[PDB]
Amino acid sequence: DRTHPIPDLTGYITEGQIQLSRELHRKGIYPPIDPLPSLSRLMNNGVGKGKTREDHKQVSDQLYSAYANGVDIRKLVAIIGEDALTENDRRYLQFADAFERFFINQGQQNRSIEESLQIAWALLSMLPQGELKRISKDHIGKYYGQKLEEIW
Amino acid sequence: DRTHPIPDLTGYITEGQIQLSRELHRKGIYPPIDPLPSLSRLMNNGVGKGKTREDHKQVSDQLYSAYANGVDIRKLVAIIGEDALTENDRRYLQFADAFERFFINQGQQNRSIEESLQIAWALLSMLPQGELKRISKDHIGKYYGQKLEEIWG
Amino acid sequence: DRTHPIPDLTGYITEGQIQLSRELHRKGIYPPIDPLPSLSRLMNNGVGKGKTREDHKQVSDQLYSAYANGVDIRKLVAIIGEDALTENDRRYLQFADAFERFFINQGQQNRSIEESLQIAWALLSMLPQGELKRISKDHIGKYYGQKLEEIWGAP
Amino acid sequence: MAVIADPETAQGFRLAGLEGYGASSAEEAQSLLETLVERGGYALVAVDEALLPDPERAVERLMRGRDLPVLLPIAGLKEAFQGHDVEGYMRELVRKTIGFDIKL
Amino acid sequence: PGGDMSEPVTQSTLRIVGAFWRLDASLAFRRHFPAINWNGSYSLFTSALDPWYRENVAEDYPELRDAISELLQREAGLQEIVQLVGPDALQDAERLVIEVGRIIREDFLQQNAYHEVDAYCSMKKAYGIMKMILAFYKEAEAAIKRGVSIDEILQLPVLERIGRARYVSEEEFPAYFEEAMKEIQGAFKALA
Amino acid sequence: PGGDMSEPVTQSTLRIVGAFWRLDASLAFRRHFPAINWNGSYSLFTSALDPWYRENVAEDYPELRDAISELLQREAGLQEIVQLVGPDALQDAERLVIEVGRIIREDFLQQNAYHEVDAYCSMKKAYGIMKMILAFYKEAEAAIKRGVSIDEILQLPVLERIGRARYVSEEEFPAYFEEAMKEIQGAFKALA
Amino acid sequence: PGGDMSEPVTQSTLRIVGAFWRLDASLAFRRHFPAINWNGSYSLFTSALDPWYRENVAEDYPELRDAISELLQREAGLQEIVQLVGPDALQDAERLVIEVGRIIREDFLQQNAYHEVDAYCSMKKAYGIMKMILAFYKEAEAAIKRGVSIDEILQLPVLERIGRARYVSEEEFPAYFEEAMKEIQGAFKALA
Amino acid sequence: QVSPTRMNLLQRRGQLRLAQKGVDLLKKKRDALVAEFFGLVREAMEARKALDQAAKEAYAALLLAQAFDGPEVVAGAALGVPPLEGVEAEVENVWGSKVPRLKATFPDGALLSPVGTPAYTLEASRAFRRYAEALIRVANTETRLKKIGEEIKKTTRRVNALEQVVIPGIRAQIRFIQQVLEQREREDTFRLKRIKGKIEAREAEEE
Repeated sequence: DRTHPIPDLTGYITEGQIQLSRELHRKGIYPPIDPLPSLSRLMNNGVGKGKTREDHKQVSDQLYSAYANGVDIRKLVAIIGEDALTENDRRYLQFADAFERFFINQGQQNRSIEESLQIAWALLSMLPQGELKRISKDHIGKYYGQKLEEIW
Repeated sequence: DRTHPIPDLTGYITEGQIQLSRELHRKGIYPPIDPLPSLSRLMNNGVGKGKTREDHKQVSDQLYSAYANGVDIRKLVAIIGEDALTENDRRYLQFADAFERFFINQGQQNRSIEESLQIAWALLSMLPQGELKRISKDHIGKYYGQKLEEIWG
Repeated sequence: DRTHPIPDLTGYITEGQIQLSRELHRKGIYPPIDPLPSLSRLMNNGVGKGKTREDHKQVSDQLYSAYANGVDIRKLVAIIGEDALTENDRRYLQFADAFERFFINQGQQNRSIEESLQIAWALLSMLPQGELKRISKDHIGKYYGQKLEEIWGAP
Repeated sequence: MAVIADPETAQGFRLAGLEGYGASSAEEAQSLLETLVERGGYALVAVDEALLPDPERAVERLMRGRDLPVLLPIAGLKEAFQGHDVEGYMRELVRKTIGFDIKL
Repeated sequence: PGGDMSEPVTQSTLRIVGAFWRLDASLAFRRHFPAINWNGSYSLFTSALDPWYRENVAEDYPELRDAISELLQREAGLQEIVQLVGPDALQDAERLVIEVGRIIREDFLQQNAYHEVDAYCSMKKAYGIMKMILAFYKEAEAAIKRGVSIDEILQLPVLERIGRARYVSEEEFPAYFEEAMKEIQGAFKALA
Repeated sequence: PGGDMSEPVTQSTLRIVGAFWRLDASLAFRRHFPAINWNGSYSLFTSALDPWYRENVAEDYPELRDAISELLQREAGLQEIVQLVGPDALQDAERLVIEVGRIIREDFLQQNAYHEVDAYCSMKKAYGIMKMILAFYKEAEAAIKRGVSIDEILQLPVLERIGRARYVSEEEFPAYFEEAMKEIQGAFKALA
Repeated sequence: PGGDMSEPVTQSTLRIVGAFWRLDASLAFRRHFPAINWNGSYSLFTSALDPWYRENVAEDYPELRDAISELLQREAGLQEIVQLVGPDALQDAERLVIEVGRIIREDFLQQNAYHEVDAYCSMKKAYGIMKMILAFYKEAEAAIKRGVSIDEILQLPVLERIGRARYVSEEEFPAYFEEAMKEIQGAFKALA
Repeated sequence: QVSPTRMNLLQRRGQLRLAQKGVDLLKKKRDALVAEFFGLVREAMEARKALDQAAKEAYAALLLAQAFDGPEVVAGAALGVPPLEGVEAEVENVWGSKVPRLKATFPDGALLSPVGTPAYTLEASRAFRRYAEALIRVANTETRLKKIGEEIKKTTRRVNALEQVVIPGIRAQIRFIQQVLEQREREDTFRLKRIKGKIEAREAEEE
């Protein structure tokens, strides 16, 4: 829990948090980092045009919104019947699965920032161009489409 | 909470409390007084026949019984859903919010004891006889039978 | 509560406990001992052949399992119904009903270990053979089959 | 009772003293099922299988209470040579009904 | 002090006393007086007052008391299931136990200390009330095993007699008790 | 320290202040900033700032605010039985209250402070977004009873025009607002 | 004293030890001796003891160690369907998973300490039984991929050899392991 | 909110025990419902198989009927028969839930011209009578089956929801109350050490 004196007096001082989740580790996923309860309170300075690649903030925000929707409707359909759902619902479920199976579970390798961003675009090409509401159309025109079974 | 030493020792010296609820204040009700934890101790010295009116203590007891049934049946509604209720259970559940929206909820208005007693009787008319087992028979014979559309308009 | 320091340290020193239940006392039973949270940690050393009888531990284990799955069937029949159970479930229900008013509800009758095991086999005779899984077949062949209204240990 | 099965099959149904219809056209038969729920023909409706795979659609749209038209996924005489997987229909019953895909 | 009976005064008198009478606030929020918590109260004298009861109240008094106590125990046992699942999805015997527990808590245990009659109660009167409630329970239980509906026993008119039985005077209480008992057997006989 | 508003410093400062702006931790893990708990925070200056509102933002500004607040309260009470049963057993208006409540808590009650133009919001722009939301709800609930599915009323192209209304400038906003009111009033006339 | 693992002592011990071997009283009630729960035990020395295994036992020893841990993972992973239904209505391969997990439990993990030669089991004997169980599993899986029914796999005389695989002296285990591993390939090429 | 006391802590422990008993109670209820579902599903497939048999036989009878006899006259015989009204449905109050079981009237003595000048409408009449009997039997089998299945999934989602929601909520409340009671105890044993130092200072000032 975060309500212990050591994590709350640490979170009161520092510039963000990254939380290892036990539920990711139970599936053998390494390194287990769920991006929902974690953030860098900075990073709106250290990303963008000329520091990293120019799409970075939009890609990160779209990945977080899409995986948050995926895990939320996973928890939804995990109690109701698995039917009575639309199609992009199932696309968000498969996005969450392929996200936590390829993007998170890297298994002790030195991925570059360009390599991890093309893994991110390979996962974002599992969704329609309309559903990427937070990425502007120039980055959709340059990127949006690869084979995630090719780059791995 | 009532557990803290200041209101606890206060309620041990004093005789009665009028306890406000935050649960009714967020609903938009003034004065936000939930009647269950609030109690006037020596109410029985100032009520009754020849002091205000002869029905008053039994009307108070039946209001408390019916509103406590509404309050603890809201939890049962919350854990089995709305549609699985018997009749008289929806009648208690309607007594509860009619109570909270008409008897407690007033404005800055000054209501004497007769308007308050006829609104209490108009809310008690939402329940049939045989549930009103704390009011005697002459009182329920000469005061029952008024709706909410006659206490105002 | 068993998290208070006095019973916590006492159970942290002693060898088991026997625990009175308020539920059996209000139901009206003396001595009000439920055997489900009770435990004798040093029981199995002091029973057997030459100590009491060869079937003592297995009778104890079978009565514990049979009462422990009779109580929850009694709790289950409140929402299912008597006719909508199987045969064995009604047999365990009648076992629990007879157990906690002939075995626990002793009164102030003095029972030796032979009358107590006689009542225990009269209670196990309600359940059919083959459901008595935790007893050897020699002891079942010797002792299964006995009426409760013949022994008069608890008539 | 009532069916919407086939324009040829309903004649024997009327011969049995029983109302029956026929459209053999899926969206039109869904419209007929809508107006037949609305003119409720004694609370029992049989709908052809390769006309509507699921009969539940009109009732789950309109009448979410009391399940008055008892809906039966009835077959037709075109597939009365083979029966088209009675036990496969039971497997999809089990999977649709408890969620779990089991066999024996 | 905190409302909690886990104090150096309360759990010292709780050791050195017999006949402990615990008042809860939940039975006093709804005006159900006296607010005796039945589950947290006891008395160590029920086995020493037995021959006095058999001589000066009636002969079958403590068996009637023990049956009242085991009905309250069966109610408090079914309270877990009925607060989890609901008042429905019980069977009819268990629902009869819960409604007889309600009629005990509302017509025998409850007593307002300001009405003219029913501030004092001789134990002949309490014995009569318990005898009426047990006669109702045993005959309704026998009538519901062979098969009658629940909630037509809850609509019977003798419940008014058992409910107002704690308000009648002790002078005309046998002339009320005989009529109410015969009305119990007559209403259950005409019931089928 | 631990969330836990029962602190000495928090309950000591809570008796004296006139506005209490509670932040959540369950609501800042969805990156829903600002994380003010709209059910639990309170103000005491609302009754005193009403003539300033009536002379400087609108005339029906307090009533529009109270309608927004009671929609939020209704959605907050309704969301627990949604978490019970799911989005199926909601009747028809029980679902439209949820959709208008989500448009509120993703358009009105959400503000970036890193965007260039969605960091400041004068009273006119918040009042315009409030009129758009309450016009949509008022003219869609009256249109849901003329035989319109709930799964048709959501996929209009005007719901995006509501949703991105918090990204326009203070000068572009009145010309955006009257055209969005024309679109809301005209996208329900063709509705069937 | 409570039986729960959240006292300060057990937490500090789990912080500063390198292995934890959760004995549970349910397994000894089920007569599974030793009563080590494997779902709650852990050992951090697996990644560091790698070259000793690779040299002194076999070069593939951690791979089939992870394979047996994978089978014991998947049996308790799909334990809920077995508890809800029963093992005779699982599909084909899931019943093969529960039966090979059963033979892991009732042969490999379970061990009689009061036996003559089952009291001790070295690394070569454990590797032999380990490879024997895993070879039977991933050859019966291919026998199901042929389309052979589950019933003829279970009643089969070579499983008695895997049953008495552990009641064999280590003098005579390199005269037993080869013949049993030939019998597995023979009795799974003799089938259809 | 929750008042931090010792009595509230024992109340939360008690209803934690009640929830841990209710999990077992609901799982035993589900283990009964599963057995009755598996009992009903074999009877459902048997009823559907008899439906298939009666379908093939009645279809063969109808095709040979209006093949040898005219379709016009068997249509007129169909249009002469009344609709046989009075088929209905009554209570099956299983698990406190009424499901409608259905049956018809079907008068057998008053057949319109049992010496029928069509010699195949009587056989087709008996065939479709057995067909409608097979339909109503499959109907009141499968509505019971669907009710039992939705009761199983309702109990299962209630078990999983009660566990995954109000087991760790009660555990979090218990842990919070235990921590704040330990806090108050630690404050008391600070005050006792301070007062023992102040008792000792009296002697050193007595000197």
